[PDB]
Amino acid sequence: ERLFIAFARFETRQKEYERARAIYKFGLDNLPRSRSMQLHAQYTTFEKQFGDKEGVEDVVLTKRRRLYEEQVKENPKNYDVWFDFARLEEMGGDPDRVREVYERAIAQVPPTQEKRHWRRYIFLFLFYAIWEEKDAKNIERARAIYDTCLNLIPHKKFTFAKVWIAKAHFEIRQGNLTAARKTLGRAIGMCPKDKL
Amino acid sequence: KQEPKTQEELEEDAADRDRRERELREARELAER
Amino acid sequence: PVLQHLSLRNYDPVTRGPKLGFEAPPTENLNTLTLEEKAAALEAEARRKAQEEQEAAAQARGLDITTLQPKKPNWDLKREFKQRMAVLDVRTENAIARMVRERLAEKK
Amino acid sequence: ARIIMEKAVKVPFKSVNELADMWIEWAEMELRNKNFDEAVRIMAKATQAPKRSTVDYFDESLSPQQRVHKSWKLWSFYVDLVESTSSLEETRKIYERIFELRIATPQTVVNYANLLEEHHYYEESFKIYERGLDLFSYPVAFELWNLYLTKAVDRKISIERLRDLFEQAITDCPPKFAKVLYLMYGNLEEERGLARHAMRIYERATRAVADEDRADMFNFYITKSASNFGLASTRPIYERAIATLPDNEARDMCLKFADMEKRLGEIDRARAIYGHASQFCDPRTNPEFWAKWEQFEVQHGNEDTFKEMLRVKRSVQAKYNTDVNFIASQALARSQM
Amino acid sequence: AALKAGQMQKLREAEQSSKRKPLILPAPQVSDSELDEIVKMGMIGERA
Repeated sequence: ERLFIAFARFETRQKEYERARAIYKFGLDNLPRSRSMQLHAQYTTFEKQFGDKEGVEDVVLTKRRRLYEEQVKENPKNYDVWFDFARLEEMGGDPDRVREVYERAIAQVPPTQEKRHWRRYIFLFLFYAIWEEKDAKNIERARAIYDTCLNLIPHKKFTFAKVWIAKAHFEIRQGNLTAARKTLGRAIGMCPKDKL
Repeated sequence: KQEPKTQEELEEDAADRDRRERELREARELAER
Repeated sequence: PVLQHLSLRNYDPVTRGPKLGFEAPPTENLNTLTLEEKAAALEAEARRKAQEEQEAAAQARGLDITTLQPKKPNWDLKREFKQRMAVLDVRTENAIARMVRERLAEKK
Repeated sequence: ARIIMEKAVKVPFKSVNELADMWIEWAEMELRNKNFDEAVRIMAKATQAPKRSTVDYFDESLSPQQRVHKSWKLWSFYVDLVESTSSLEETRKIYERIFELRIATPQTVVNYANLLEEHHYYEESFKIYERGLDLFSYPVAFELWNLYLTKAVDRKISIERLRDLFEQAITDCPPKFAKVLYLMYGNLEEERGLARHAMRIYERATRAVADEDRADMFNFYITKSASNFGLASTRPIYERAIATLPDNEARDMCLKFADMEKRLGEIDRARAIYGHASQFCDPRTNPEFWAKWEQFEVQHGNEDTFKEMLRVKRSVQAKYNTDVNFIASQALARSQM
Repeated sequence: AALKAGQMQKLREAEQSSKRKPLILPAPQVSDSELDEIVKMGMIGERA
């Protein structure tokens, strides 16, 4: 990769800017991902040094996505890193990537039955549902996600009133007042909460 | 004394203003064509 | 004419040469707070805050419920939740508003 | 007059500053007679060198007619004249010629971006800050990092852009700037990010700061963890600080850890903490710690624990009866008087 | 004598980074679940 680094920096030094972009892109294409991290970092430096806004955003997004994927592979239990990666994907604007990241985060179920871990998982599910409703505009997908979260919720051990409140708010936004009342009654029967 | 919280709009980068002006000029050229 | 035909940003006419950033740094000309004196502000803030908790512990007999847990955990996730609620509750209150309108339409 | 001073330009003076004076008084003569475009043409003729000029300015073997395009006086006065007379495109071209000629200064980078910011080109100002950061290694590049990070958090660009920007800044920094750099990356992670992010950043900040200010960095970490989460979260910071710090700072951290455990009431753990501190403390050189331990014992302890503390004091005092420690004890004893 | 003792205390400081018996902290008599219990009981009291 250092050959491409020095060649691109030389063509930068000659102010042949597009040629340097060509070297950088060709290096980032025909190299493995495990041997182009320095090339990728120098590309991000060059792009947000000399490129336009869209190119700088794209290069920073690619570097941040690679770093977040490496951090997630290092420790899949870091739900904060998963939330940050999902936020980066949501800012990127790719709905397929956002759905894939949400599914990958949903697959990482919390092993412990602690209140904090369940709260973090429920917050991740609520954020994914909010991203699906606000951007993807798939009300059926949001309802399915809420149903999956309610089914995966260990209500016999610990109940999350915020998830039920969010489901009721989504149903009220959808106009299904009777379904919201039925969900509220089912939640009260399963676990009556003062906040609920 | 309370500071006057005026509506300080975010000063748009002149690259963005130039992009908007170029889009308006392109729309005018397309309408003329 | 010099002081109206030179921008006085790179040339120093009193010495018949360029401006010396050694003598005149650009750090004093900012209208904002430079990155060096901030975090000195943060260090000072943490310092007198810390002496405030140690004098509060000295004057008190023991722990109160607001000094071991000043705020509940996962508070920043909730901060993100309300900064999404900043538009989600807006169209939610618009929702409850217009259903109030048709419900008042059938009740009348 | 223009003819004879053209001949003056032809004169090979002893010093390049003299021919610099010729060119600046040519432009000055033109600007008094309201010939600003003519003055721009004159000093465009002055610094006529190809795109691959690399001659030495101080080389007193070439004629000064050719080693004058790399003189900062002509370029500074020229670009002020262009800025006060011509439009933005020509001034950007002239700064680009400065950066190509490899004579630019950090002051010149800041001047580039200040010119852009007065014309509300904020993104190009960020671009020229980090181009200057690419050109200047790091003990030069702390000033550019100060201004660039301040203006980047001023404009409030995207959060991943700021994260990658600080990760670029922190990469090869000396500790003496790492303190400030980590302080703002933790500060921004608290302000517009997540709390556990800021916690891990303060942790590796304690890891990557200088020896002289490591203790204050653990102090900031402890205060922020106490303000953020419970003191049970602040315990692992405490035993890590005991594990890594030198003896005096470890003593201070150990005393504060004992204070926190006495505040919580688990005085058995505080007694074990005091025992460890007594293991790395000298009675005849550090008497105040032993006085504090006796004070803790008379508030919380019995005759058995007091006898244990006498036994540990006698054993430690016997242990430190080496020649070098006796020398240090007498040195400090006669130093305090 | 001062410089020789400076060398000697540099060697002593080199020894000082390795003789550290690690702080074997005792297990606390209360665990964090009961701490959270105290937190929510105090929260209930202050909210009342």
